[PDB]
Amino acid sequence: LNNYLHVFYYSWYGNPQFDGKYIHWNHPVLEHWDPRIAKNYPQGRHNPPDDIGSSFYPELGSYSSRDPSVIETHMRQMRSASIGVLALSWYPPDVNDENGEPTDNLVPTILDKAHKYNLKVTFHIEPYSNRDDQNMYKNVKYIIDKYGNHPAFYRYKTKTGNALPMFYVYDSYITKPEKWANLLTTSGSRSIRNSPYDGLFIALLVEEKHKYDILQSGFDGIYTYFATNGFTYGSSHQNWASLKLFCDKYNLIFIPSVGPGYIDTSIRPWNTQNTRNRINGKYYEIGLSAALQTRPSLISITSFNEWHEGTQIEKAVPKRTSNTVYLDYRPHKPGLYLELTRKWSEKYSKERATYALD
Ligand SMILES: OC[C@H]1O[C@H](O[C@H]2[C@@H](O)[C@H](O)[C@@H](CO)O[C@@H]2O)[C@@H](O)[C@@H](O)[C@@H]1O
Ligand SMILES: OC[C@H]1CNC[C@@H](O[C@H]2O[C@H](CO)[C@@H](O)[C@H](O)[C@H]2O)[C@@H]1O
Ligand SMILES: [Mg+2]
Repeated sequence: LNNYLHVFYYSWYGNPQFDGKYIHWNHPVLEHWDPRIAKNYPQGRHNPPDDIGSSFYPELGSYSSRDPSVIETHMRQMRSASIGVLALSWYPPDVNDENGEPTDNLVPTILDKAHKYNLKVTFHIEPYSNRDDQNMYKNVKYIIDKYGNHPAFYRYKTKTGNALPMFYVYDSYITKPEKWANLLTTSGSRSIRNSPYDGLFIALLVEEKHKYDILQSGFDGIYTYFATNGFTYGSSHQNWASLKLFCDKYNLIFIPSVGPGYIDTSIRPWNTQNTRNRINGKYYEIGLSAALQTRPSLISITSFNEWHEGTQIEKAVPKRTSNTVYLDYRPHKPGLYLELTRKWSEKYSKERATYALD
């Protein structure tokens, strides 16, 4: 199991049988900012189970994230891909993404199932409204006190035997560096540095200029998230050598994010510019290769199951309805991306063993 390979995981899917209604599968079409443009595209919520807010269709159907057999299947798949860690999309208790319901209540269950498969769970902190240094302090504390003693709680284990929580902070650039510095610098007014609540905070780099903001904020690392090559400076793998060099100079953990493709046009029909064909696994393999070449301390995978954005490596199956032919992994099997991950994970694991100065 490769503990240096992290995958972005989403627990926001629901169905009537487990949640009392569809959640996320019935995603609305997101309106373009200009309503003159939006009026020429589809509108309203998708209608599961045959019409979902994805360009692909899961082997598990319009599943519930809260179904314990679904969680087990997911853990099996990640273990068989040789992924050691899932980075769980997270909102604070009683808060949720704008298209979903609260998910913090499910964390204990996900931890238990992860433990069953020797997997670890870290946290991908989403941009909840009014997220700032004050409430991030409280949420970090909350996460560590509540889940920190679970044996599947992820900690980056240094060779020195220190073991630090990790937090990926999505769209961290929304909060000013002077606010972050309150939490993340040694002498910030509400610093968690050197407290029992210390950890490795990874910032999302979008634009090149964010490099500098990230230094000023006191983050420990950078990640790039987006699966589309060319969408941002960070998501373009031509720039990963430079980011790696920068991170090395400044003692930051570089975590490039690699994806198998992208397509979100079931929910963002205006966003065809960022669509990337999977090329029967070759897009993913080019990403994985480009990441391995930078000799990174960790690699992240976008994603296990962001089905709206078509970046999932979770098992997908052919499906045709009266008006839709879903995308799929034909001519390969539903486990294609799991197999390709296992291959590159073992390369990365063997190569990463020879990075060390000792
Ligand atoms: O606009 C489409 C775009 O939206 C989402 O990402 C948003 C935000 O979270 C990102 O930080 C910035 C990066 O420039 O872009 C958007 O504002 C994603 O769903 C993305 O894949 C999509 O293309
Ligand atoms: O986890 C980081 C990031 C990944 N992409 C989706 C982002 O959420 C946003 O878009 C989805 C649809 O793709 C919506 O369902 C969410 O409400 C919205 O916040 C997510 O933050
Ligand atoms: Mg060091």
